[PDB]
Amino acid sequence: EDSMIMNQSSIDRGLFRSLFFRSYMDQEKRFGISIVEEFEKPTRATTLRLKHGTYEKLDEDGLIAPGVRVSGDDIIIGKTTPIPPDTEELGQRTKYHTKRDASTPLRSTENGIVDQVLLTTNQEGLKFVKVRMRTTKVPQIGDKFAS
Amino acid sequence: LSNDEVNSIVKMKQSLSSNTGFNTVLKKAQLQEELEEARDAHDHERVARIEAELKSIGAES
Amino acid sequence: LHKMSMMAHRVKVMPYSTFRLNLSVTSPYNADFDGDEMNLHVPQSEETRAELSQLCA
Amino acid sequence: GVKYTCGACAHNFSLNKSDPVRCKECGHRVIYKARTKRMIQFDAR
Amino acid sequence: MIIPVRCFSCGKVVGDKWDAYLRLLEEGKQEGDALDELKLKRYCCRRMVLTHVDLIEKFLRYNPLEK
Amino acid sequence: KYWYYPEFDDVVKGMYLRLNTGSSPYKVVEVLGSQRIKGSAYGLNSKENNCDMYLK
Amino acid sequence: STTITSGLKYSLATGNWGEQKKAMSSRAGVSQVLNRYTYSSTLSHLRRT
Amino acid sequence: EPKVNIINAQDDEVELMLSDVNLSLANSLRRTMLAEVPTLAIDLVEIKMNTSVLADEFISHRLGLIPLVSEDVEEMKYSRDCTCEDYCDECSVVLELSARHEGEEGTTDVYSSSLIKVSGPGNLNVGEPVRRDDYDQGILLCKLRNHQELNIRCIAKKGIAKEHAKWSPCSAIAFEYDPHNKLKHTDFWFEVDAKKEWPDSKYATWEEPPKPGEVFDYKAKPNRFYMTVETTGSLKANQVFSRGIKTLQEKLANVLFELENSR
Amino acid sequence: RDPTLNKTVKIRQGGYKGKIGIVKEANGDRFRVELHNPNKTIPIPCSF
Amino acid sequence: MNAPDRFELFILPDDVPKLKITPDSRVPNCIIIKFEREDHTLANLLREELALYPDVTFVAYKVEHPLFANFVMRLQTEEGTRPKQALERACASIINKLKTLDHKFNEEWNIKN
RNA sequence: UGUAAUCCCCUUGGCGGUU
Ligand SMILES: [Mg+2]
Ligand SMILES: [Zn+2]
Ligand SMILES: [Zn+2]
Ligand SMILES: [Zn+2]
Repeated sequence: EDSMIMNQSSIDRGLFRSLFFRSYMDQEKRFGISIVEEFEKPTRATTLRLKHGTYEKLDEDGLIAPGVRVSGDDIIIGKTTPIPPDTEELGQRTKYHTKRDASTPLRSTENGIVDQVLLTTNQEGLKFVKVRMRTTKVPQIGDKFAS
Repeated sequence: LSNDEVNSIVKMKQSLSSNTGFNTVLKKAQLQEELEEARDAHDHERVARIEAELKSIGAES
Repeated sequence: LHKMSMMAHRVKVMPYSTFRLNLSVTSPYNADFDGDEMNLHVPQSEETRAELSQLCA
Repeated sequence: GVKYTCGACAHNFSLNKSDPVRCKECGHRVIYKARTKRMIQFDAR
Repeated sequence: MIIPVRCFSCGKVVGDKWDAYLRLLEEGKQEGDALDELKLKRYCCRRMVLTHVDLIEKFLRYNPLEK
Repeated sequence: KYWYYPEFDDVVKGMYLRLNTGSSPYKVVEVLGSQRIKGSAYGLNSKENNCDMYLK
Repeated sequence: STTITSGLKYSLATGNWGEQKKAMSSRAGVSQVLNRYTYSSTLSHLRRT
Repeated sequence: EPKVNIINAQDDEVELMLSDVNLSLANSLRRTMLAEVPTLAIDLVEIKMNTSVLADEFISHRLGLIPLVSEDVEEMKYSRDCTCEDYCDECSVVLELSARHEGEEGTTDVYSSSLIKVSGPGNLNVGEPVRRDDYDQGILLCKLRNHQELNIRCIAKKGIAKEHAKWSPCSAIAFEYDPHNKLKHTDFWFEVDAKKEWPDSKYATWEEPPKPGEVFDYKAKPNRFYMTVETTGSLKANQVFSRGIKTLQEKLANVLFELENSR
Repeated sequence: RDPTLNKTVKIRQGGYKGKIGIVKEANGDRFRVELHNPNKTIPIPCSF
Repeated sequence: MNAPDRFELFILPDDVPKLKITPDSRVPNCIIIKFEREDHTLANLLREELALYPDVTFVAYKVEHPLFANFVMRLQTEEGTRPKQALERACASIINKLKTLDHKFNEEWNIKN
């Protein structure tokens, strides 16, 4: 019924093995005269409503570095947007939420190695990043082939 | 070395060298654009100079 | 298209990422293995499990 | 604090999250991050 | 992209015969004679060297990203 | 490695080094000073090693 | 200068061949994202009617 | 009762004829040589720098497929059976590769000869990548241009071809019996005449063709088997054959011990 | 508060000897470590 | 994603016995043997060795599924002989055959070296 | 004793896959 049998040893030797790249884009938006988004590693204290993933793979500038293995739901771009502060200045020792998280997580079903990170400026002069992820896909039961 | 010294040594190397690979492509492209502009203006005198300059700059390997 | 396109099977957990069928049931489903996909629905009650095992098997 | 590489001249430098995104010698607008210092291991399979 | 180390079907090492194959073809030998001279009998091995396309010579023409 | 240093001018002053006469018997010369010469860029070690420092 | 620039860019970006405020009743799908899955697919896409 | 007769012998391939054995024994021997003789192959790659145009895992896969000399692999232990924390010298071999291109013109080829053995078991002849001669450069691993460098450290472990095809010592084992089809084990497709449409086997001269008046013999069994063992160079042909026999013996002895200890 | 969470770790015993990973779950006595070599995550005892 | 580890083909878990024997009561003097982490290599060898013994009246094996590394063997001997003794005799006989084969190959290789 | 986090558009459009 249109199936086929493949040699496992040929697959081990590199038959029909391929390479997969996926790129992610993000940029800093401008909402007003001094309301800008920032690429940064958000902290559990100064930001609220964080993603359930892990932020420990981000660098100081909020961007992951190439060569780092990533898994699903990991944060590859760290971005925060400002929020008007609440009355928490009552008795909070500077530990009050002023920013909201807008980070970009890796897709839940995908994982791989960070291949190349690009940082530049858009037409408007704001920061603009692109992250490319690389993985290898080996043939297995269910993959589609054709003559 | 300090940051200022590094910048100065960069300016020394850049003012010394007549060439940087990528930027030679940009100059030749700009010269070609200027040449087509001169051609569209029927300026038979400027175009000769631009052609000579392009011939001198070119001949890559 | 017809009521034989939904039938209740018994689960067998296996490695790799594809549903596996005995080839005799590929006729009522009008299915072959060139890329077709099929849907699986899990009953969530004793009553529904009994209905599936006694009616749609 | 973190290294960067220019996209045209391949010149290494660093930024302090406040400098304009630009190569310091040639003025290219596109720069790339440098590879991580962690250990990278593969299964050779 | 670059000559595979092992033949897919059987597993003979063909990755060390690319340079010799090119040298033989340079001297005017036919492809069949060149493959025979390298002691590639089974056609499963012969297709590996015969149908290989060398793309790394095109990737290397791009300026390296670091220095 | 060190010609482009600002202090290299005084560092090289008075030094004794082996020199290729060319006209080859190697001999020693005394550095009376250095003088940068624009437009006299020369290959120092490789093709990319364009230098304009000169030693008197 | 924004009129022509925005009109051309919008029509080429979205594929709706017309003015932006007359998106309905305009011929859609004229402009498509180039298929770069393989070389033959790109060549086929560039010669499609 | 079993007999062995060698036709051709080389360091890399032996062509021999088995006789007075069952077909099952010969096939089990072939299967054991193909996928159950332990060898040594690179199993972990630590990439300290890779600025070449090839992906890191591309080069890792290529490295894993390079055959390494596995003569004394019996003395070596399996990685999972070594009580040492991390890897010691008695369960792993460490090779290191460092390649670089100097100058602003030309292309440098990275060969398997550049793999240098750093550490391994004492006085055991294992780990060195296989070379055809003293002047054979080996398997082409990568190519480099100016300012591209490859600096890796690889660890080789002992395993069998069941786990991954890179540990297989043999390439292809030709196997053949009954060239003249006296046993009628196959039925020959044909258009006009089956005798002149089918090429003769390469061992057809080693057996007398059946007589025209001969009747079918229903009491006969396959008795002589012709098989050629080709290796990748990690192990010699005789070593492959002997170690396949020894592996089969060990498997049967393990079964026997399990039976005797079951009671 | 599980100080070994999000820390690079190496496996010294079992079928994954000498593989670099990162600890993801640290409930207790059974650590979930993602492997850098393949794309998978495996449980492992703390002693390993 | 769901692909099992390759070492599970031959590495035996601690709680899984290598060799489980259960009697088959439908016919007299018959046992069912379940081999774990084995395949056609051992099974076919054992089956074709046992098929030649005059006191073994039924021997067969099957691999239930190619994706699981195990096989099950059915053995059934005469009244005098216990089946497990026949299995042990088969193992020892094949071991002796392999030993003499190795000796003869070594002799021939030394002669033709 | 310093104790770790839970949340996601919408509308159109195109291109595909299985029949
Ligand atoms: Mg179909
Ligand atoms: Zn630059
Ligand atoms: Zn082959
Ligand atoms: Zn050890």
